[PDB]
Amino acid sequence: DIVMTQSPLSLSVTPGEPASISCRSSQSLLRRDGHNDLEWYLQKPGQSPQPLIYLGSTRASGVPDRFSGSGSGTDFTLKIIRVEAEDAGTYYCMQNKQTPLTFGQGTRLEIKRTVAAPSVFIFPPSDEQLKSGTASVVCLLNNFYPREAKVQWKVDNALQSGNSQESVTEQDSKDSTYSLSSTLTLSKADYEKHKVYACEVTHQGLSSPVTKSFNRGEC
Amino acid sequence: QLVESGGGLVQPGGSLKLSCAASGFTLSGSNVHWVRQASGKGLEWVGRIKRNAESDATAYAASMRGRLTISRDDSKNTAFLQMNSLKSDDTAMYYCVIRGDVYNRQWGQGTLVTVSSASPTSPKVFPLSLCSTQPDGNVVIACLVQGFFPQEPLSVTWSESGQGVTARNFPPSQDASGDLYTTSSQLTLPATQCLAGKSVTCHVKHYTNPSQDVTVPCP
Repeated sequence: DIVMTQSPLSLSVTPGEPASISCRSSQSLLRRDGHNDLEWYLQKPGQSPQPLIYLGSTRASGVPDRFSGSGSGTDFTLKIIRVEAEDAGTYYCMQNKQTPLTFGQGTRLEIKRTVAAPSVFIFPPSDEQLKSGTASVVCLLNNFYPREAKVQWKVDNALQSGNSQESVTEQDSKDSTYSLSSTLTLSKADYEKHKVYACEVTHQGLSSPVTKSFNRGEC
Repeated sequence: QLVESGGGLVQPGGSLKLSCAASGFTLSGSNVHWVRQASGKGLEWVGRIKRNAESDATAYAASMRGRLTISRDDSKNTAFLQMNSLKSDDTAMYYCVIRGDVYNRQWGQGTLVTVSSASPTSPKVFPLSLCSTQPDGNVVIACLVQGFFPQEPLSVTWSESGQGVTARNFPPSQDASGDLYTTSSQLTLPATQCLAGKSVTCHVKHYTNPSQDVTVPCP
């Protein structure tokens, strides 16, 4: 099976700057007609892959003039002249020389926008959930850049090393920001034995950590 | 354009038949490939069926030890992927990809296949309100979507939309123990569209279980 290896595996490029992605195949993809059996796909967050380049250099239908493909045989390059917010996603090279069709590992392109601190929101357990004997505290972080954010849960000011789970959205295609949801899940018994519930957020765009908190039942 | 269906939760050793229906163009003039993606990974070619002109010749990835069958219904304008003796590692988003006759290099929207012996678990959906003061002129409300299986498909929609309305959905994350997943959905809307006394609804569609409509009061 033809092996496709992409390089680098991730990029963080400032808008307006160029970017390039390397693709090396284990076998030649050079055809008898001269062209190369190499394709490039972009997979934007939440979408299915979309063609960019085919036959080594042919820019697909509606693909901006800013995307270019070059190279021959076993070495190829996707170039983006000036990176934009909408270029965020994972790029894949694909060989269509022989079956199995093989793809590269994928290179994630992050758009390196200006620092943006998150808006933090804390949500206490609803009485509906408390009835069932479980208590979840929700801490939401909105529209921040860079992705590095640290969320620390404090119960009566004592730090938690467990009981929490989080998820981060993929980079927004329009504003280049991330959003995060952190959930602290306690038992009702534990929740009823403590009073102060807080999530402390440390991010580059903040002067010092932001704490959002509430007192149980004082809502 | 390219509508996919047939996906679902199946027990290991089970069977599934995936459909790739072209809507508003012929499929017979093109070759149909099937490509998969396990959540958080790259692309893996599954197989292809050649055009009626190339006598519907089939080719499959050797790793899928004769467990797949790619066929086509030229009268129904649909291509299929029948998968048998399903393995846990067959869990992925499956895409059909068109080759040759235009729409060339186009991918379907994908259909999800989850292979697990774990039983489906409906989410525990709860309204979330801020304990604090609201941001000036905006209302921030959320819904906790807790302890569900499979992780996808899961969709959350709100009873308010439009100008100044932003819904934020987060990827599910695995719970501390067991096979369950949790996420939340946040709604930001003008205070005017969420006046005191009014309530709003978050509609949670999970896998094949009946949808849940949860009431969230305006502040």
